[PDB]
Amino acid sequence: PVTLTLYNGQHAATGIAIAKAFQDKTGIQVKIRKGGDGQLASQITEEGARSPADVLYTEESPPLIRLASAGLLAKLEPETLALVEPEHAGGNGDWIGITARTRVLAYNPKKIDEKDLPKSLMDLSDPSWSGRFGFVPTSGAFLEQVAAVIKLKGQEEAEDWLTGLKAFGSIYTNNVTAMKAVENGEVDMALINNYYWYTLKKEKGELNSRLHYFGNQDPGALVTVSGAAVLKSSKHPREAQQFVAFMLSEEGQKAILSQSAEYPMRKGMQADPALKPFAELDPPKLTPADLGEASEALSLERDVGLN
Ligand SMILES: [Ga+3]
Repeated sequence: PVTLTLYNGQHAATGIAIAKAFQDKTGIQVKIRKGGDGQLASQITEEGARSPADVLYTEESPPLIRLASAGLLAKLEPETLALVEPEHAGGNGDWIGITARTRVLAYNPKKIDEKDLPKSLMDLSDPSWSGRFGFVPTSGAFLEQVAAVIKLKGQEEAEDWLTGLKAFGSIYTNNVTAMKAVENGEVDMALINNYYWYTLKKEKGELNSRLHYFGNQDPGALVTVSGAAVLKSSKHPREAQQFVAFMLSEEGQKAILSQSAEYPMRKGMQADPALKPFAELDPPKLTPADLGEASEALSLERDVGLN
């Protein structure tokens, strides 16, 4: 008669797949509340001591850093923490990375040749790209992207960059509609996460659009980490710890990968063969702890009037 409540900030099918796999292994039923990362973190905070959430699962790490800093997350069992590299878990061991995703530049080669793509994320503030690219200012990974630019280039250059994006980029409500606009030639390129293209490639088969990886430790080659945590207020602490530990088992990782083209955080495990290998992403040397709560980036987005 035990039901775990999962607050799922990850994409809906991914949360459903891991809940199904967990129930199959253990017989424990999982009830899912799906929302946005920050929305669920805010809801947990306001629900206080009587929150029903047992586990929180997010697409990005700033919400988990926020909640860990606020004192709401339970410490994870040391055997769970040993399943990932230390940079992929919270500094106090109260949240853990589950998969990693990466920033990409999706483009339509009928509208722009690969040879003519911007060399760097930083080039998109230049007037020559006016009208030619989309971005998603309300996206959690875009927040992290702004945080990365601040860390790598400084606040002054990051503000000049984001001003250029406001002047010259086209705003999309989410990564899915931005990807669709590229696929349909409504915009030449867009800044999104990598897994959206693989979802399209499965639904549709033969795509117009292609992915460009900035590589070269460019700010635009940022890798971000989707993570999980047990809530201190959980009435099922053993089962909640079992759930997070199961997410990082080979079976849980495969369950999550069956719905999202992301990189496993379980050490020693490879991704789907269709993915560009993690070793070749050449991402900037930024961890979740470096981006933190992304407070400077939210302050900048608010300053510029984008989110
Ligand atoms: Ga997403």
